[PDB]
Amino acid sequence: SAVKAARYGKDNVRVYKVHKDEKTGVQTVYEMTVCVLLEGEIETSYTKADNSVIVATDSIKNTIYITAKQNPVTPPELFGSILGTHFIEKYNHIHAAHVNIVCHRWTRMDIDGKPHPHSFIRDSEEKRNVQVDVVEGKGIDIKSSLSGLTVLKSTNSQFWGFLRDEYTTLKETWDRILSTDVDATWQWKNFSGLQEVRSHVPKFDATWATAREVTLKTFAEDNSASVQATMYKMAEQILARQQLIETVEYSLPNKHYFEIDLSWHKGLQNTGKNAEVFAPQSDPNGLIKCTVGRS
Amino acid sequence: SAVKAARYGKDNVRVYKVHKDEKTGVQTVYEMTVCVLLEGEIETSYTKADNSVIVATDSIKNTIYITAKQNPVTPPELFGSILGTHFIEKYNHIHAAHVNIVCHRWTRMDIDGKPHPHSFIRDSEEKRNVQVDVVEGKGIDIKSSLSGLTVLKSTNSQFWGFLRDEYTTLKETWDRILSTDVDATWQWKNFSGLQEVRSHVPKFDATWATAREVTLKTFAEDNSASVQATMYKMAEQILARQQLIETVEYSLPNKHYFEIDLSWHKGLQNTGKNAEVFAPQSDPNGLIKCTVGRS
Amino acid sequence: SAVKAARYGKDNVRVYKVHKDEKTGVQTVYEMTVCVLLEGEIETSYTKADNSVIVATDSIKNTIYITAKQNPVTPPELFGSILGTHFIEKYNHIHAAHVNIVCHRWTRMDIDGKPHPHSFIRDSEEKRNVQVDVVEGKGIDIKSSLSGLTVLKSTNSQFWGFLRDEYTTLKETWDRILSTDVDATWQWKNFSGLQEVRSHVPKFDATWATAREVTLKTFAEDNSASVQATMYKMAEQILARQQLIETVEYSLPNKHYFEIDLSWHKGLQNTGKNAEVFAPQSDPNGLIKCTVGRS
Amino acid sequence: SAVKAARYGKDNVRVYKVHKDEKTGVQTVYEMTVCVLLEGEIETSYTKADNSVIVATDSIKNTIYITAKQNPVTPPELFGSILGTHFIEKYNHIHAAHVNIVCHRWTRMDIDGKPHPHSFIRDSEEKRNVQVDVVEGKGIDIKSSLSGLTVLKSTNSQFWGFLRDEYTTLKETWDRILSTDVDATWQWKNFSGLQEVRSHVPKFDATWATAREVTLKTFAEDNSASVQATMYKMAEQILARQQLIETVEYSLPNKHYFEIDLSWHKGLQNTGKNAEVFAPQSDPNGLIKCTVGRS
Ligand SMILES: O=c1[nH]c(=O)c2nn[nH]c2[nH]1
Ligand SMILES: O=c1[nH]c(=O)c2nn[nH]c2[nH]1
Ligand SMILES: O=c1[nH]c(=O)c2nn[nH]c2[nH]1
Ligand SMILES: O=c1[nH]c(=O)c2nn[nH]c2[nH]1
Ligand code: NA
Ligand code: NA
Ligand code: NA
Ligand code: NA
Ligand SMILES: [Xe]
Ligand SMILES: [Xe]
Ligand SMILES: [Xe]
Ligand SMILES: [Xe]
Ligand SMILES: [Xe]
Ligand SMILES: [Xe]
Ligand SMILES: [Xe]
Ligand SMILES: [Xe]
Repeated sequence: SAVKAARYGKDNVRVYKVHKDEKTGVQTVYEMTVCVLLEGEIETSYTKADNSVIVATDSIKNTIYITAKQNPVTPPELFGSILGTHFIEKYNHIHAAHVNIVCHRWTRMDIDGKPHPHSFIRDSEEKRNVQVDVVEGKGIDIKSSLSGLTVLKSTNSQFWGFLRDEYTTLKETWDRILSTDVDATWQWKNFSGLQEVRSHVPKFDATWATAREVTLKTFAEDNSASVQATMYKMAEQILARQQLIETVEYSLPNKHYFEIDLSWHKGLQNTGKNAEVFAPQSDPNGLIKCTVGRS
Repeated sequence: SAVKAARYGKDNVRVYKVHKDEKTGVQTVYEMTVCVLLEGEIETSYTKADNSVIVATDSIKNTIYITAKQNPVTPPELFGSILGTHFIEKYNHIHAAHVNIVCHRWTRMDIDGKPHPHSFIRDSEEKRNVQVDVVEGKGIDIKSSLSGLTVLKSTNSQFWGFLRDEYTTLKETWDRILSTDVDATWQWKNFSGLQEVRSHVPKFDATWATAREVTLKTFAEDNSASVQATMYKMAEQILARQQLIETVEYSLPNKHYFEIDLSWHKGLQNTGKNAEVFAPQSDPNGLIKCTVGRS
Repeated sequence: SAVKAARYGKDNVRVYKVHKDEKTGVQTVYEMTVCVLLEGEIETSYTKADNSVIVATDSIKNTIYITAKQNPVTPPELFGSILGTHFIEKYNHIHAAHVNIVCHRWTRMDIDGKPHPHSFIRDSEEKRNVQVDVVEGKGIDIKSSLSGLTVLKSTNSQFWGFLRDEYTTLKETWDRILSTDVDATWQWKNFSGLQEVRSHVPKFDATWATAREVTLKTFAEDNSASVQATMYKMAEQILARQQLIETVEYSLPNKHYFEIDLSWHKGLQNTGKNAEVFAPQSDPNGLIKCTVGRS
Repeated sequence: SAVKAARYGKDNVRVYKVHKDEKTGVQTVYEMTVCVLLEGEIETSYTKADNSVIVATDSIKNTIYITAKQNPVTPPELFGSILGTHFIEKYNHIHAAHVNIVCHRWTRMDIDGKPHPHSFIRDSEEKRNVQVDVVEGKGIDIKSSLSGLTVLKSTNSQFWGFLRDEYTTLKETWDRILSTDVDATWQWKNFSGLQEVRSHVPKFDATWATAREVTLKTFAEDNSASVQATMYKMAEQILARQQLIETVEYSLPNKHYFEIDLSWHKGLQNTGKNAEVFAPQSDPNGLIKCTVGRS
């Protein structure tokens, strides 16, 4: 037998950082969960019980805190690239670092129509994520995403004209509820190293904001022919607005809300045009994915 | 042996309702999870296998949908009171209904600075809840709550002057992070029946909004001496603003963020005045409760 | 305004203890999650920012570890009683301690038909719990429970003869699936103090084992007329086998498995006597409770 | 823009099947959660709102139930292969099916030392899984796994001799607790089609049992030099016992249990040789992966 692939590291490292403006008194907080996995010339730890090649996962944890102390933690694309580069440069035998960051929302509170200097609210479990792969001699690959963005529209969604055969019971519809949890990932062109990532720093927050805005507007305004068709429109627009993105991937559940026929009870009308009360279905759910790239 | 207490019913009944304004085109959605448990002269179903006394839990489910079709579902205090009253009036042998409602957020989207007519976002997992106990001959008891409101302040929290003995290692502090998930419940004076609940309908949404506003403002502005002291201030203010409330209860975790001493690494300073990077602790957590009533 | 009730303490304190037999080499592990909440003359911490009355929750955490070091942690009824008594005796102004313990399963592994001396498996998320209320001058109240015991029977469950009215769609049945998650609590007679709890130590594990055995056997063997009827049989038997128990409470979800009519597809028969494939329902669920005491 | 990849289908489809032996009266239950995603000539549903190419996800759900009615559901490798083959054969324009199955435990109850004919218990949340990829013209690729197997050993684990630099605080140890949740996947050689999968049916359950037994025995008996070294031993043995497996992958968290220094309290000794009470850490955790193949 032989080791074909190996990676190891520390997962679920929770980190909080505060920035304090001494001039204005304003404080800004960041909170993340970080995972770092390393690869390189480490086979002997598996095959020969040779621990000399192991950077302890505990040390990886310490390194995350030290790096956060000495560097900006935002945008997360930059912090991830700094952290990954550290490992491949510091250790001769480590040749790849894989850094995953989940950013948690701490939104500044408005109290009496004024932004508060040091108080924050978690407005939704929506996350902003990065995956950064730093590979020695091959640069830095960054995938940025948003996830956990949960939306619903109560009309202006249709689904008709699908394949009908002996397995089909679904009725065609011209008016249904559409609800999903959005997972959207944009993959950046490969960067040569940290200097190049630094050169593009302003594009990271701007592209996240664009991806979010395009997703929300398209969902709200499209008279949707299917999840497939609406999601493609979203992806097309993001690619048009940021030339440094190579691909956009969406993964969308279709969270079903069923009509409830109440006609058995005193002829109560609650279907089609008369539908007011629906039963949200926890499971099963449709799952629709697509990756869109350039011609 | 004897049956000392019994209740039974249906839990986790998900309900969605849409309201459509034909004049303006504007749609408004409501989504809830409902639980209804009944009590009354039902001992024989347990002791003698006498099912004749059982209103099937499946029928309770049907009743929830029918009631939602024929009545407003907002404010939830009213809907809960309608639903509970139905069971005690319809069935001679049922003498109490216990209705729990969890309301999920569907907040209207703003697209280009304008409210969208039929598109919604789940902004946070904060819930608005009601517990309604309808007891034949004893009226209607309503507890209203908000839960899952997660906040953090990065300064203006202190904790010093506590008891120190041979079990104590905690250092006194004049500047710490304070973060909690707010669970706040206000208990209404007993109502004689549905007519009285209906007479107070406007107070329910207004009191929820007040409870939320008082909680956020007090948390943000108090130079907190402890969770105990800040929470009492919140409760006192709610009782002052709504005379129909008898008690206010808060249950608050203290979600700890620990300093990380980095001095072992090149004398890096990250404690006290120099603290920037902290480690959020998943567990354990402080838990602080209080119920405040009138003199 | 006035403080009507208050309690505070530490929740989610994870504890592991190992016992090592030097003679045999055999090791035994215990793992628990502990919550301790205190009450007493502490109103001034809320109303006057008087921290002098506060035993810090951090100190409560330390006390749990110290107590576990110096005392047996099994049975949990005993450990809980020791821990609660400590607080009311040590602090003059603390008059009640409320101790909740959840015990996690670590079952010794069998390797080649022999019990292994130091290796363990988590066989199910079933828990054994205690709630211990130690109140100065009023003794020790103990509720013991098992929870998270998930069972299913594929036949020998019936449900017919229930109330039928204009809200009823449920068909009577003489053969259905019955599945539940068992939550069963037995409440001990009040104990005068620690000496009395110690005198009954052997009864705690034996009564837990009896409660579990009675639950499983009755579920498996009863040709069930309803959840109500089967659960009563369980409770009656536990009360008969342990005279020091005052009441037994069961709380049981009815986790529904629905028939799937496939007759629309080539006349495939999958209902009634021909039912083979079913759809487990995540929600809603029946919820049936009962508390059984002595005549 | 262009569609680079697309797949869509139904997730979270819960299925239960019962088998009834008329001769012996014995019943056996199976419960699974199934996901099926399809690929093929479906780009136009995304780009042109052409639904004619869409097999509705609702129809995919129906197909899962029908297939379960007409075929054995065990071993899951076979059921998955049947289900995936159905889609690629039935629909000319569908060229790949991806089937994920999670099997839930329903273990027959022993009542008074005898196996019960129709009563079952969920003994642990350990799962047996399959991933089956059926690709037109390229055969059937099957990955089988077990997950959620949670174990702990209280001694006979060591970790010393790792890299020490200015980022390292971890002390070397010759005696520690080792606890993990096992995720182990074995990848079968490619099968040419359903006939070949059928020819190997007995190997699927036997290889699952072997993988489980090897994992448990190796964990219990190895005087572990690291997670890396012990996991490699497991993988090597599985590959030796089943020639039709090409690779074995393990993914293992290192769930840390920390010593608690109690010496500040009356010189209480609870570290090193004297350690009895430990603090389980919820996060962070080590994460160690390896894929082992043949020379
Ligand atoms: O078994 C271990 N492997 C590792 O890589 C490691 N790093 N810290 N502790 C560890 N334990
Ligand atoms: O056992 C049952 N008890 C009930 O009260 C009930 N209601 N519907 N189905 C039921 N099954
Ligand atoms: O606000 C606090 N209240 C308390 O009771 C406490 N105990 N430790 N830290 C604390 N912080
Ligand atoms: O938008 C949809 N896309 C689909 O593929 C589908 N299948 N059923 N309902 C559906 N809705
Ligand atoms: Na390197
Ligand atoms: Na009545
Ligand atoms: Na006392
Ligand atoms: Na095909
Ligand atoms: Xe951070
Ligand atoms: Xe969508
Ligand atoms: Xe609703
Ligand atoms: Xe607070
Ligand atoms: Xe313990
Ligand atoms: Xe039951
Ligand atoms: Xe199944
Ligand atoms: Xe391991």
